Amino acid sequence: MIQRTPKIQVYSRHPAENGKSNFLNCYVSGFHPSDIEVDLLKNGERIEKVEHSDLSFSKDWSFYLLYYTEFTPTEKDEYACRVNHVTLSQPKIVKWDRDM
Amino acid sequence: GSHSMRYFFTSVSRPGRGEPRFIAVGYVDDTQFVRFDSDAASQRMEPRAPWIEQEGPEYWDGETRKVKAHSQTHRVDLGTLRGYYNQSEAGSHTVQRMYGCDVGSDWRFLRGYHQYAYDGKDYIALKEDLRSWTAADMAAQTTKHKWEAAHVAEQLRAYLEGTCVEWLRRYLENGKETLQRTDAPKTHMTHHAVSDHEATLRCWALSFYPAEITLTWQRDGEDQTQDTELVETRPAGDGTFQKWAAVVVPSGQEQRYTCHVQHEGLPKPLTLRWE
Amino acid sequence: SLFNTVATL
Repeated sequence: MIQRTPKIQVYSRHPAENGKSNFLNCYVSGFHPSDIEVDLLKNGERIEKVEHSDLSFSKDWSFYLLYYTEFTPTEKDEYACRVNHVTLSQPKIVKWDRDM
Repeated sequence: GSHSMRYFFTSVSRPGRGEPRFIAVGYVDDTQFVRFDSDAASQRMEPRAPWIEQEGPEYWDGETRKVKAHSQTHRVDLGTLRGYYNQSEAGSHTVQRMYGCDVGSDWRFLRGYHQYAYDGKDYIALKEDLRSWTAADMAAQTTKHKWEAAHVAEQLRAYLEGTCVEWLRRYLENGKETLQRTDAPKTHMTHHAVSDHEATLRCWALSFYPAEITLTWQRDGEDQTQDTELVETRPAGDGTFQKWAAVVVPSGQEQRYTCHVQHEGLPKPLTLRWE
Repeated sequence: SLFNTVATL
């Protein structure tokens, strides 16, 4: 059966400003089936309090979800999203870049 | 302008792990306003926009009753489709359903939709005439027969042309602050040297609504489609959207390039340049 | 407001 790989974007709600409160986002989209594991990471470690949007889908039937958590960026803290899905042989890790 | 209301339903079988997972969501345009999750404690339809919180218990009890019925339908459907496709009891499968209505800038009915997918592909869909059915394959032709004999399309047509659009207009008025609004993109550009002889120009659109936007780069006025990195439009989390488009430019040629932004919230399309 | 759904596939 159909299996489509998630597109993954990791980004902040607001333009990042060090020491200013914000939300870290990981948007996954274009995937099928809907079972997906998404973690937000701080310095390589799983952030505990992460929420997500209600599962929905596009006209082509592929699913999308937004995972998000409060965060205050600093100069040195590194963030990433780690995604697993049936289409991925190993978890896919995308690093947060404040200009992407 | 034009508006739409859409409901989306997903059910996923969980053999050996209880009843199928069912999730329903409702949107007006690009704004979610209700949800139901089978696995949540409340077992009720729940508000997800502030303007719908004003509807009374009679609305919420009614939506809860109807959404449970949508859930039941999918539970039956999963078993039916498993049968039709001769599939085993072990595997997890997905049924999706979408329906809704469009109104034009006059707020009058424009178009209706009602569509089903099994395991990620079209199963059966109501045609645009709201009177006939498109069956994706041999199994769906059986459903089509059943539905034609039960006059299912007639009942859907009456909803899509009537109550769908009446409720859409009600929501537009009750959520006027949220729904009849546009948030124009806030734009900027960044420049980042990727080597001694190339630089990335990134053209940003932030905090816009609705999601529809066109972001393009030109070089000497010529479209740079095949040379532009364009990310999918993405939700900010606060009801607004973001997007960017980037070109790698030879260092020294920055002035040849223009970024063009088209969005309903703009008074005129924008042209941005790095100096 | 949701459709009053009745039919199954």
